[PDB]
Amino acid sequence: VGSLNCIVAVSQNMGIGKNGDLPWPPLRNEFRYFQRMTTTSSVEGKQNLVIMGKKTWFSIPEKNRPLKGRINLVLSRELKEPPQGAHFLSRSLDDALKLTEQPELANKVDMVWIVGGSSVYKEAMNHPGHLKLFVTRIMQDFESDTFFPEIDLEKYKLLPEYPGVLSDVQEEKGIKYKFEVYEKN
Ligand SMILES: NC(=O)C1=CN([C@@H]2O[C@H](COP(=O)(O)OP(=O)(O)OC[C@H]3O[C@@H](n4cnc5c(N)ncnc54)[C@H](OP(=O)(O)O)[C@@H]3O)[C@@H](O)[C@H]2O)C=CC1
Ligand SMILES: COc1ccc(OC)c(/C=C\c2cnc3nc(N)nc(N)c3c2C)c1
Repeated sequence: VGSLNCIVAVSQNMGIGKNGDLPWPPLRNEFRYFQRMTTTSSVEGKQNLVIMGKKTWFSIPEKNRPLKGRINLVLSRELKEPPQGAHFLSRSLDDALKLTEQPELANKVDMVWIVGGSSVYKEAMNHPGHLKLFVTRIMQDFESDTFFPEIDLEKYKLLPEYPGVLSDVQEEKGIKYKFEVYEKN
């Protein structure tokens, strides 16, 4: 089982969600970046694991659930089985990571990707050790009701670039955005 990574898209005001949806209109090519990063493994035969909260699961269009080519794990303390289509359910990120170490998953999983929401990102950021944050900066303010936490730049470094990640500004539906990668160890 490989690395632990978070991936998020965030507005200028640090917003990630509004009323259980995205604060911005759908940006298809930003979704494509997410897809590529979370699905791609260098180890043949393995899949990456995506971990998400329950609201994030239901924010994904049903036609895209489960996220194809990835093992999908939902965090909930109220559900007693995974929501229809999901592969696994855990009560906490620590328990999800424990599960990754158990025989049913330990040989299947390569990378672990935390894909939201707020509370899951916060729990991941408390994990000691190596962590990367793949942050899409949506370069406008959007009304939001759920937010990404602050990135401590005494702990994390903004990488000048990262292999396979475009540096140039992107634009879709008149909204500019860019890809960043932060690393702590
Ligand atoms: N811009 C982006 O990159 C992203 C945006 N989104 C947007 O953000 C919003 C969804 O995010 P948010 O509202 O933060 O929700 P979450 O996806 O984190 O869902 C919250 C629910 O999942 C469970 N939960 C979440 N975190 C944990 C945890 N650490 N341990 C155990 N259970 C946990 C609980 O369910 P229960 O009550 O059952 O216990 C909790 O009520 C939507 O608006 C979505 O569209 C989501 C992902 C990334
Ligand atoms: C409505 O259409 C879609 C299509 C795909 C979706 O999830 C992939 C979603 C929901 C949330 C979402 C959107 N963008 C993201 N971008 C980055 N970078 N990181 C994330 N964690 C994202 C997540 C988890 C909604």
